[PDB]
Amino acid sequence: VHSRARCRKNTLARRKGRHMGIGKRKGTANARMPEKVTWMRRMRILRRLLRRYRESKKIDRHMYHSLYLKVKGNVFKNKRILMEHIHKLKADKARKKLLADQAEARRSK
Amino acid sequence: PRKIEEIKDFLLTARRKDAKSVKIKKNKDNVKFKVRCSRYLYTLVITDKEKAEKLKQSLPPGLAVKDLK
Amino acid sequence: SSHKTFRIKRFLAKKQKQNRPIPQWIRMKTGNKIRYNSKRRHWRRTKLGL
Amino acid sequence: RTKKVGIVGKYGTRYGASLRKMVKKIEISQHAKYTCSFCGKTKMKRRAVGIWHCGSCMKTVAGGAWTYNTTSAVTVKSAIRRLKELKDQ
RNA sequence: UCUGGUGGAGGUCCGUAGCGGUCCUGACGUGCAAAUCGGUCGUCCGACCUGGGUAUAGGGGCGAAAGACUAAUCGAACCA
RNA sequence: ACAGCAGUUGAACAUGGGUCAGUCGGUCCUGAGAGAUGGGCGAGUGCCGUUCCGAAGGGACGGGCGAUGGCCUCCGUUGCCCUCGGCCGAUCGAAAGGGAGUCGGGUUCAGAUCCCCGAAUCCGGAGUGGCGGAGAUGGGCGCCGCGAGGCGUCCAGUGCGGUAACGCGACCGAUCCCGGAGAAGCCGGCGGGAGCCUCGGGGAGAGUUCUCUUUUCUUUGUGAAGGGCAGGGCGCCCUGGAAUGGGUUCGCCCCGAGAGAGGGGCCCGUGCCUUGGAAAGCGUCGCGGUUCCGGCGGCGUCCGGUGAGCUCUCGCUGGCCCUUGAAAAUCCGGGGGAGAGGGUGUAAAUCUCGCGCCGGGCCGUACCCAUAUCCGCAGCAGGUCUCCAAGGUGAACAGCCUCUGGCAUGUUGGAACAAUGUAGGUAAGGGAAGUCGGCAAGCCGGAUCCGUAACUUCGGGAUAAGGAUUGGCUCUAAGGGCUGGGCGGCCGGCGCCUAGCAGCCGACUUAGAACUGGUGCGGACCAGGGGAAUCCGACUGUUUAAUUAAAACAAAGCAUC
Ligand SMILES: [Zn+2]
Repeated sequence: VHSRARCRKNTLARRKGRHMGIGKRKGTANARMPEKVTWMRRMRILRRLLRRYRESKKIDRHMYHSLYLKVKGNVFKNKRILMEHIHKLKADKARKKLLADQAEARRSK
Repeated sequence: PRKIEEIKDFLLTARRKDAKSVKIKKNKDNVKFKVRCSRYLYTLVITDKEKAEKLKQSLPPGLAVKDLK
Repeated sequence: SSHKTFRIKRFLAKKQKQNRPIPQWIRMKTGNKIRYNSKRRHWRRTKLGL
Repeated sequence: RTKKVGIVGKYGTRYGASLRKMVKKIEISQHAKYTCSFCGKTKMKRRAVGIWHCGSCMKTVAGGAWTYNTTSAVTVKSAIRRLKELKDQ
């Protein structure tokens, strides 16, 4: 017999965060988790989200292209931050039409 | 091995002078009629038992028949 | 090696067949002087001319 | 990233400063992509010494060792045109 | 011009396999061994390591050069 | 007898036995090179030479002119004459280069992709056509036939479809010509597929049960060759005309020489299903005969999830090079159109389509492949080219422990534990006072967070130097994927997902905090002491195999002839 019961018990604790402190790390942060894979995974998430927003007409081509290059320029840390920024832009664009319609109404009055 | 999907084609293959034997196998879901020729073993898969018994009666005479029981 | 030529195999066949002990009745022949095969060859001790 | 070493930062300290400076100019020109005079696209790379290829129109041109056009080539081409025109007219 | 990313260059660094062989002037020194053993060491993408096949033969060859190597033989091998 | 003790043992000795191929190699091709003839040289055995000082073809579409044999109206075989024709030269050279075609199951004391069973496949031959299918069987003028459908005459027919990319089962054709494949470096980064590992369940068997554990361990297939479908790729096509430039990758990169969007086409398909196929194999539970029956029988061989995981492989796309990373046999495609076929038969020449018939000779094949089958005088701590490569820890093919498999401690054992030694440790207080000399040993060592000087060729020096943390346990926060949006549908205004909401699924980390231990925690393993200077060589590299690795040699650069 070569049971895996002991290693399975330790893996369960390790998934909770145990045996993974400063005294249990031998490789560098990059050896443990490469910065390139973290970046490449991040781009695939954020580019996929931008593509879905364009397809569902939440943002247009011109908002897609500016946001694409800002994603490449390391502006947004995660999906949640990028979602909030899009919402701020949508509010700003709506407001610019709100005061535009107000100004047109005032001038035509 | 070749799979034949028509009964008419199977009878033509069985009546070839090249054909050597017909092996009938019964499975849980289908019955397979296998004719051994020079180059290929031709298999016909039939999922209806009523048509299966008909094929046994219409098999050409003289050709060896073996039941894989 | 396993890969060998026909000429080499026939050469090894002959050395194999001549590596036998002297027959027992030879000692009984009139005027015999041979007591054992002095040309016996062991594979590990002595190597072939090939 | 660097102050002055540019492309010859791959050599570190391993050769003289002047030798790295001289090869800096040549290595920029030998790895640059030029505009193709035949198709207009900026895809004229270097295959080997003296061989320049365009990856769009698939044209191969004999050029310089590190630059696409040598100054000696331009002068000779202009001189041959003058000599040909004098012969004709 | 500055900043943060991306990128992955290099006869680049640490260091495995491999290649080599510093020091202990350690072991052994009628040895395991007519040159080996241990720890420690150099290098480890390059002028890198390596099998087979080929070419160069003795006043000749080959030599990033030590008169080095050329079948335990080299300031001209071995055989008669 | 030998295997340095023994030996009931052996790679010893003796007696027998053992290597099975069209599809695994050799055999064939050329490579670096080797090597005849012609020629030249040479007293001479001979040597140089490999296209160079040669009349270097012995073959063939086809046509003609004659003999001959036949299933002899006719065709075929054999000589002679025209036509074509560069060998850009014989020949040898690789059991790792190129090179058509075989793989499952069983079987031995020892063979096996080679024997048996089964299922395939390549090449060659078939003349006297092996059978089908294709070519290839239409149209016009009339007449008869109620009309269909037949009679006569005339004219076609070396296939067909798609705008295209190309497709379909064939789809004539010589000398000659063009092209392709064979046929190409190294490094990096991504993606697809498989194998392995992993996780959650369901079976069958086994282990533990002092207490717990619904547990822990094992096992849980579908070869080649066909057919279909995923999936991957594409500088392939059609519509169309883009700036408020857009598309898009981890990186790039792409576009009026035609982007995005839509619709097609091709290649590969080692993946899945299917024929092969469950009849076989494996697991487990039973029943027989007898040494073996591939005995017989029942049940099973199931459903999922993950991933920068490792390995192999297929792709795409880049970097480097004063380095550009074989040749030839062999096979194929195209251009051209010299020719052949038949006059309307149910026909011809022709066919790279489907099936059918026959054959594949010669040589190798056992075993070791190394702390005992090889070389070193030997069962010699030396040397000797490769392939596959599980779990845990951890950056790791590191070291340490384990499973599959293997072994018996390396040519002996028993007892004791003296000196000296070889190898491994420890040491109070000093801390190099030893010694030629810190030789030897010791200190440091991982990772995270801070902080880093002189000098400098501005690249570095740099892990400079210096400091802090590191265990266990319990939590917290952040970092993603899929589906959906007003019995079964839907003709519909009647709905509005819009600070992204609901449900479901999922792995790996990072940061912060509390608690806690005799402050112990990179707890073993792995694992840089550092600084200030002088001399030499610039650096990397090389060297006296067996006493000198260095400042010696080389090197880029400079200069000279
Ligand atoms: Zn161009």
